[PDB]
Amino acid sequence: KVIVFISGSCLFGAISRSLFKKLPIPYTVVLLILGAILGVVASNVPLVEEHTRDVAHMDPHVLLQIFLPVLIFESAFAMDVHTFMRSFSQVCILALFGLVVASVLTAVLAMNLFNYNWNFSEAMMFGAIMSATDPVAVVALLKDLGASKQLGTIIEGESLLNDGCAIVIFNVFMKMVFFPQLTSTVGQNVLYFLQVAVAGPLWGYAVAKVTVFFLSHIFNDALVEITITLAATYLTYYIGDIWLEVSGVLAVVVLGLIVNAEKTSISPEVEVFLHRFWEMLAYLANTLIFMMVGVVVTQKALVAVDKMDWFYLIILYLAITIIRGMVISLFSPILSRIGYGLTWRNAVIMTWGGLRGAVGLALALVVENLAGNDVIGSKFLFHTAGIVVLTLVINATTIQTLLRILGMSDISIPKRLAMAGAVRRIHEGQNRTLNMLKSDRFLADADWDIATAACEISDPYSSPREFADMMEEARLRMLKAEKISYWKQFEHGMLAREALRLLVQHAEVAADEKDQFILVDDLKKSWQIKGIYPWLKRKLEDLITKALIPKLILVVNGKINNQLSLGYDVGKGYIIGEEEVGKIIDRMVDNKKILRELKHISETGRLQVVKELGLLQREHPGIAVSVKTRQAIRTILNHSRETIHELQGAGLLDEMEAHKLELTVEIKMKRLMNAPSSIPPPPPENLLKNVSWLAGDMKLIDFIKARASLLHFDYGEVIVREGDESDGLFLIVSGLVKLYGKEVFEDYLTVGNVIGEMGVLTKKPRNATVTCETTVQVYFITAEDMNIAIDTFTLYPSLEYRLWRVVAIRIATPLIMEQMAFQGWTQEKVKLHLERGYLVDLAESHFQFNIDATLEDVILINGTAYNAHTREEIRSPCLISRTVHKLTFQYTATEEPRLFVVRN
Amino acid sequence: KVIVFISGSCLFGAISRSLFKKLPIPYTVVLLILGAILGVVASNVPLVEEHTRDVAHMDPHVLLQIFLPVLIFESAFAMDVHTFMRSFSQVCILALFGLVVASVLTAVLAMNLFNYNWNFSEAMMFGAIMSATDPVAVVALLKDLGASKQLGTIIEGESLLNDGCAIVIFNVFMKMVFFPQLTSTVGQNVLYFLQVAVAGPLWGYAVAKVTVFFLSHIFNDALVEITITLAATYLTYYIGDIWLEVSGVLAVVVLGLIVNAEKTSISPEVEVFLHRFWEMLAYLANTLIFMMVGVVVTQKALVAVDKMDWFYLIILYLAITIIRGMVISLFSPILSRIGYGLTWRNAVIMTWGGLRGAVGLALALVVENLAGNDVIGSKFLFHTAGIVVLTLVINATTIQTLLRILGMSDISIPKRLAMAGAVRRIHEGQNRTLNMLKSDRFLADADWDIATAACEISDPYSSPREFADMMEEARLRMLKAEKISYWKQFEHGMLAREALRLLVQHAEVAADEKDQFILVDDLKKSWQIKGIYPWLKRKLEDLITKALIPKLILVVNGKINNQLSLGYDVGKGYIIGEEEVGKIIDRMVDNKKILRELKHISETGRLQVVKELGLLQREHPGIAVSVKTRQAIRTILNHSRETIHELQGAGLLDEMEAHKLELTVEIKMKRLMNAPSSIPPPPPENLLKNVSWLAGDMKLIDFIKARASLLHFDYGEVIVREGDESDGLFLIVSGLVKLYGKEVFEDYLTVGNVIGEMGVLTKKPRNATVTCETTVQVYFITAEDMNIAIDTFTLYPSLEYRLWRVVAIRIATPLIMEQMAFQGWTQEKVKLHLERGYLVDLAESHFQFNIDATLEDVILINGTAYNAHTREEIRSPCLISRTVHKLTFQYTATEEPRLFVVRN
Ligand SMILES: C[C@@H]1CC[C@@]2(OC1)O[C@H]1[C@@H](O)[C@H]3[C@@H]4CC[C@H]5C[C@@H](O[C@@H]6O[C@H](CO)[C@H](O[C@@H]7O[C@H](CO)[C@@H](O)[C@H](O[C@@H]8OC[C@@H](O)[C@H](O)[C@H]8O)[C@H]7O[C@@H]7O[C@H](CO)[C@H](O)[C@H](O[C@@H]8O[C@H](CO)[C@@H](O)[C@H](O)[C@H]8O)[C@H]7O)[C@H](O)[C@H]6O)[C@H](O)C[C@]5(C)[C@H]4CC[C@]3(C)[C@H]1[C@@H]2C
Ligand SMILES: Nc1ncnc2c1ncn2[C@@H]1O[C@@H]2COP(=O)(O)O[C@H]2[C@H]1O
Ligand SMILES: Nc1ncnc2c1ncn2[C@@H]1O[C@@H]2COP(=O)(O)O[C@H]2[C@H]1O
Repeated sequence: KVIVFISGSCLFGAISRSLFKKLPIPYTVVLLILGAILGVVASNVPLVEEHTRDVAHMDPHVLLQIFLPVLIFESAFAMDVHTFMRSFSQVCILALFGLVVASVLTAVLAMNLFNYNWNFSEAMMFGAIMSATDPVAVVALLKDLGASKQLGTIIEGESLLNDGCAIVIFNVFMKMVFFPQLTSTVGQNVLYFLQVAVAGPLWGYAVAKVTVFFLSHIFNDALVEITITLAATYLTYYIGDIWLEVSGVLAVVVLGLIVNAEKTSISPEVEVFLHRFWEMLAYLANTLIFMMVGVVVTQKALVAVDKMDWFYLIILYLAITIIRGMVISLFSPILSRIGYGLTWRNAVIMTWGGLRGAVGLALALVVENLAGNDVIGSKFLFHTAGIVVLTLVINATTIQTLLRILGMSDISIPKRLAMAGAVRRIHEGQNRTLNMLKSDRFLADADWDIATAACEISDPYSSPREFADMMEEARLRMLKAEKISYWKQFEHGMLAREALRLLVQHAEVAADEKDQFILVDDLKKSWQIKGIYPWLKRKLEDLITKALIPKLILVVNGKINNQLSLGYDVGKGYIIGEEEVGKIIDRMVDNKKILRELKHISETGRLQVVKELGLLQREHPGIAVSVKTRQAIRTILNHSRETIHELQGAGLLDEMEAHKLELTVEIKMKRLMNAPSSIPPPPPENLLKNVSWLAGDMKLIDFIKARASLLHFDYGEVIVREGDESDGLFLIVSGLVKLYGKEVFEDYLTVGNVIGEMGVLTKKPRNATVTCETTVQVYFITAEDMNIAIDTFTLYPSLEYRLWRVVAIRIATPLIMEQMAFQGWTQEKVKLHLERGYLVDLAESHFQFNIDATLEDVILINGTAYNAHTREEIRSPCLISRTVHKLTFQYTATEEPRLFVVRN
Repeated sequence: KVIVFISGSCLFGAISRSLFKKLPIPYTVVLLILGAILGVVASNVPLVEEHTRDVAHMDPHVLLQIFLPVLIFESAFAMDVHTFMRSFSQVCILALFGLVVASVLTAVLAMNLFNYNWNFSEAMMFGAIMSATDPVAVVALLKDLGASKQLGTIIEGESLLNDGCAIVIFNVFMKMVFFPQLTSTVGQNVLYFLQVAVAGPLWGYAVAKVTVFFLSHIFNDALVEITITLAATYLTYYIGDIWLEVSGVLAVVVLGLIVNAEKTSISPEVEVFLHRFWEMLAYLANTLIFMMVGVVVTQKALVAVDKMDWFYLIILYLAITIIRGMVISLFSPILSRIGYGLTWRNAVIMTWGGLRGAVGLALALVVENLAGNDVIGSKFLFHTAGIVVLTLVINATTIQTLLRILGMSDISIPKRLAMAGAVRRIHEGQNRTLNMLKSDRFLADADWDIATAACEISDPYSSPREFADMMEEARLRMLKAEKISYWKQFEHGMLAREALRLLVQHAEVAADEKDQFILVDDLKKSWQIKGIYPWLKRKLEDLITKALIPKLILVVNGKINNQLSLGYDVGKGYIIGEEEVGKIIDRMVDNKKILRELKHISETGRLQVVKELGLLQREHPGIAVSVKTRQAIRTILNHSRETIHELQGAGLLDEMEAHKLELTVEIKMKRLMNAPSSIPPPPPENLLKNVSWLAGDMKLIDFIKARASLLHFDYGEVIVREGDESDGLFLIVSGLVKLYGKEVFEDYLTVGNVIGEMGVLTKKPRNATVTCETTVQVYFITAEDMNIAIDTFTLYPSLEYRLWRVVAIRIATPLIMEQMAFQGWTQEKVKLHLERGYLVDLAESHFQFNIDATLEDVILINGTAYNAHTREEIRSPCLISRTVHKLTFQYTATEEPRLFVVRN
């Protein structure tokens, strides 16, 4: 029976972990102490052994085959993959250097200390045991303190490589030692080394790729993805183990880091459930193994205790600390030379960053059980248990005190100021809500002292050199204002998460250096296509059965395209940022020279950044249109979600249907996320011109031979000025313009509109000024082209009637929104319901039209009319009231009357 | 080796669920078909048996000990406990009657059909097999259709009791049959029946209570509770099994229904993760066992196949359908008589609601494996496999077609109308957002036809008799009008989930009957304390070591209080509802007599509902104050969460601190759940008068003895009328009043204020009219008591200073909000910063006060003043400008001058 032992183990771990949270020490030593407690009954009363002897002696196979894979997999499952791959090369080379030197320096101290009959193999055993690492406690406490993000992820990163290489070296040397009958030739050894090296990782890569491709074909299902993920993970581990006894751990590590690298094709509930399940398994295993070593070491290491061994325990700690500090200090210059160097504070927290854990204890138990009836294994356990308990119990306190005195974990002034402002905002919000609650007529019998005292909220926190200090304060104000503007810019759905993280990383590293601002060379290389990728691009485009080659090449290009997309929008963000510079920095500033130099560097950055964006869009337009479409879809769907949540909160519908509406918009989200990243070609300009307006006339296709200029106007170029003679005409084909006219009005004209309408109709000069806020492509149309079009209309003036209706809309809408006869009319209503209309020719009516009940809206566009009863001479563009039912018009060649009629 | 079989089972189940989910048939038969597929290779190629013989013959013990508990537990875990206990007695007694009559009517058909050497024991075997039920597919399809919640939950309800009683009867009869050496005396049988009937569930009740009490002591820890809940469930099952081989299933059922009945003391992530985990385990077991039976039945039932057996499988289907329909039809009148009758549509869908599942197949395999080398077990398996495969596949189609033709699952007109209105609201919102986005100067190069084509959204759906029809339409308009008002009224956090569910159930059952409105007798018994509970309350009040008795009695009272709170709460909701009736029903109505009779019946309902609410307040006030405080806490917390979400959306802070803020509001929420349902005593108003206003002066203690009227004024009672002589004075002690005064103003006055100040100070008649909108308790203070107060003022008139400051604020605040010298001043600011003030006696200054820079605010409360330079005769209550620096006052006994001064 083993039920009582494991159940009590779970209960003891639960109570200890829950209780011992106030102190900064990890709870695990309590478990260890509990094991030592069992030691005393492990010497006295037989009832405990007969209930614990079966669990006291697991076969080593179950330990090395079950506990190691799950712990190593969990250590590799909670990673931030993007931050890890930001600096993967540096951390892996530093980790491999550290582990090889820590392994090789153990032999000299082993021979200088013990002077026993211990070969180099025993030294390798000891070095493999002592080099294990555990980052859980330190990363948990630094998240509790919130010092830095890249620090925590690299700290949790290198422990994976340390543990993997340690178990590899241990296991090969262990097969060398305890089974000497095996072949130990150099050729077989290098074959074993290379085999797994090149295979296990690629085997895991292949299985991860095929399982994520299979997972990509699942929509709105709940069970199959978890079932298939668990099955794939186990099958990968089993195949890896049956191939090589060692390679399974590396295979599951690579599988975990790949599957954690994908989040877009899997629903959020799936990975939060998977994270919870795996973390629970790891916690259970950790508690069990720590209590296990605690109970076994007391009964085992009772006879090998010695004072010289205690002195050895004292000196191995100083040895490991000094060698780790020395190696990180001497490879610090190499880290500085590569361009990813860290500060001396980062070095000194690297000095105390080491922490052993469960994996070293596991390897200790398994090497004991392979050792068998010998005092040497008990010696190993005594050393490793002593060193791990002392190193963690003093390491936690030392790092806590070190960050206390050095104070890199202290929060900054801007963030605590913002937190205090938020607290005060919440305070007066609840104050005014309470004041509203006072006036209610149904809650007057309730007291308020307990109500206020139970709902309080508080923050958890609680000379030229003068010119330099004040400009430093000013740059701090500028940087906090810009990053909060960046957050606001991204919260309306207008940016991407990766773009946000890269941009705030750039801002933070720019602000870290003294008197250093945001710079663009980092942005330049962020959008620049460097590395071996252009080399392989040139190779693939030069070399181009056969069917496998081209398809992959396509998505290969897409990868590069994806990169460029990110670059484009991050530059886009900076534009908005510098836009805020133009509208914020003029208020909190107090000095003139500092203000003007900050403005000056602002312009210089702006003019430096506009040009390369212009060239990248001028050579690669499909990327621009694709990311713009992604932008538009993201923002409109985000606002749709916000307004459906508002309508739910408005109480106009129950939440049961809202629970399906959110599913509908969620499947729309995940359809968007798997966007056609393959770049769609921009639509043809002539095709867009044909689509934009109902050009049913074939002479309009013949008008392409009369209207084909493709003229470009750059930023700020005024096209026409008011008062100029109406000679030309323009059709916009690329860009957006702003028109100012005369009260006064401002309009925005996009692609697909005609300009110069009144100058041809009324033969009047220019009256409104148009400006272009970007490079714009336009077609040039002459007055001779207008005459040719008028000839082409012949019996049926299609475009003439269409433009008459259009100009009627542009005249009517301001007076509709201004007059009291139309109040509450929206832009869409006046742009949609007014389209159903036509014109009446006055030649057939002898310039005498009778208004009846069928007519609903009559607007005089041009000409002068007279009332048939009061002889009221009215002129354009006054709106005609419904009182008049008959009008008289004079046939004037200089000003032909124009009227619009709307039927019922 | 068995890895390949189970892995292939997982893959085949996943691919079948992915590929067949479009059709309304369950995927399970597909699995069954795949089992038959294996059958053919199970005859020919030896490579499959050697890969499946180890899994072809599991020991029956592991099946009956593993697969049954997890399946029955999962059937008991996804339940809705409140609707389950709404009609527990009815559903359990009907389930018991149905299962016993299904059992006993199998022997007659067994003897009339087989005519074999089968004892009554074989008949009970068959009846235990065939009576199993499985509601998963039918509840899934009806929840896809969304016909009725109570129907689906009760149909999921009875299957648990059916399966539990079936496995109990099977197991006792199997122990009787295959092990005849056991004792079969009546005494031992009845002892076993008693120890499985009542001794079982109480053990699970005790373990659930102790584990939830243990769980209640942990706040903000997301790991320990999972690893303790799973251990508790496993130990419960193990102890239940070792105590008795049968009762373990009943114990785990009762544990599941208790733990699912608690949600408040456990974080939501815990139960969503636990539901996902357990449901995944049950799905995996179901798939495995169905593939198992599909493989085994082909090789086993190949030799016993016969056509007359096929006729038998035809006739058993008809037998079960006719007996089930007959028994439910003949116990329908008991349901009608008990007050929980169902419609004939409910009866006819109850006829076809039967559906077998995995449990019957499990019992079939285990009875075969106990049978061993015999043809009778293969006979059993052939019958049960054939009947389940025909019944489920044609039952799904028949119920689908039946709901298609009868149309109880057709959605109503109002809800689809509301869905269409919401769709048009979403459409106009996205239209205006698109119009706004068109004007941007950064997205001009983006097309819109794919953009519009990627954001479409649509609904998933697509004479006196005339007087009766139109009043039916009017009452439908009314009922939707109120229920949407009820949803809105809950949405601001002003209700409770249980009260909402009970109220909407009452509204739905009121709307179910034709021309029937909402009633109050149902509401009356909803808040009425009936049953055996008041009888045991009387017994416990009569009867009252010793220490165990009183404490439980206390929480016993608390349970009663809980019920009353809900009653009070639901009553409050109806008041809001009737308020909406006063402001809605007057606009869609078109007829006069229907409108006036609806108003009349509404008012009769109002006058009927106010009186019992008033009494339940008058004998039990502490419940009222407790629920009012709970309401206040709920609404302020909800609005604080909304405004912190808005401030996040305003782009003023990042989400990392928002995580801490939502953690803080969630711990405040669970502290609200920690608020004692035990009723706090109402505060003693005479004792609390010192808290309401400073009563440290002993003359105020004497004034407490001066006036102790405690008079009650009912609803709508005007206390004083304007123009009446100033004879008395009032201090409110319980209630809220509305004061209308003269521009004109409306004020709301609560407990803790003094009225009638101007009638004593200025000796003027009443100018404003006060009304009380409820029953109010007040103290009567005379003008002779005002002369006693004149004696009390003495040298230092502190109470006079306080009331002078109060009336100064009263005069100033509308003047502050109206004058242009104070723009943007809030009520809190003018009520807080103006408190730091005092008065200066003009007698010591000879009625000549000099204004300096120290003074900041000067307001003339009363009297007439004159300027020292311009001789400007100014009078109260005009605000004094800062231009005047000296004033003269005339000593007049009729109107003594009074001014308020504020120091800097
Ligand atoms: C994933 C996470 C991590 C943690 C965890 O999951 C979650 O991991 C899981 C996994 O990792 C599990 C382990 C996997 C490996 C398992 C190996 C298993 O060994 C085998 O277990 C068999 C079970 O039927 C037999 O052994 C019996 O085991 C019972 C349980 O302890 C004893 O109860 C019984 O003995 C009886 O009671 C005790 C004594 O009175 C007598 O021995 C006898 O009356 C034994 O019976 C066996 O048969 C004979 C008697 O009937 C011999 O006595 C023999 O003993 C011999 O000598 C040794 C013992 O002295 C034994 O090792 C050897 O084989 C034998 O020849 C003995 O075993 C068998 O025989 C033995 O091999 C062991 O039981 C449990 C075991 C460790 C598991 C324990 C629980 C775990 C950790 C789980 C744990 C929760
Ligand atoms: N209200 C208006 N809205 C949009 N465009 C206008 C409006 N009024 C005038 N225009 C355009 O501005 C042009 C200015 O010169 P034209 O008169 O040649 O032709 C005019 C029209 O094309
Ligand atoms: N602006 C005000 N706000 C609140 N209460 C007032 C206001 N003006 C007058 N009152 C009260 O209304 C009472 C009406 O009669 P009295 O003049 O006796 O005393 C008066 C005050 O108590």
